[PDB]
Amino acid sequence: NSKKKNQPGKYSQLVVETIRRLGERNGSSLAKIYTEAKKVPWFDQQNGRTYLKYSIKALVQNDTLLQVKGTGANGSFKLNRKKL
DNA sequence: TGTCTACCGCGTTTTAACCGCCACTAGAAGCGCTTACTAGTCTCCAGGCACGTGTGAGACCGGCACATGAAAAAAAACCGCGAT
Ligand SMILES: [Ca+2]
Ligand SMILES: [Ca+2]
Ligand SMILES: [Ca+2]
Ligand SMILES: [Ca+2]
Ligand SMILES: [Ca+2]
Ligand SMILES: [Ca+2]
Ligand SMILES: [K+]
Repeated sequence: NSKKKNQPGKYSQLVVETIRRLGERNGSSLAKIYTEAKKVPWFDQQNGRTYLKYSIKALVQNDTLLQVKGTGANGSFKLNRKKL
């Protein structure tokens, strides 16, 4: 209601598309998504880890994605919503 | 066997090692003189040794308490096997 949806960025979409792709039973990690997200040809190496860090911070706040536990450094996130 | 990236090789730009020199002087090192300190010698005697003896520390053993590994079995969870 009164909302006009965003269009999440090219890195913010990778978080969703990699977390759905190799969807762990519990908590897909920033380091794992980083490990294989960087095989993508358009990914820029020096900074892209920072962009997946920016993405998940917002993506968790959006009720788009949800994180289960801490582990190493609050680094385990599952895609919250599958619609009813 | 498979995946990821830390290492290697290389060309380019930067840095400071190197060399040869000169100027300055701290301090290494030699030398003569003097005495404090050590070796050496003698005499003496007590510290530390070989020897002997006892008794309590420790080794040994049996009985028990207790820690913990491994099995069997009960409870979670997870890893697929193939469906609209
Ligand atoms: Ca001197
Ligand atoms: Ca004595
Ligand atoms: Ca003795
Ligand atoms: Ca006695
Ligand atoms: Ca005694
Ligand atoms: Ca006694
Ligand atoms: K002297």
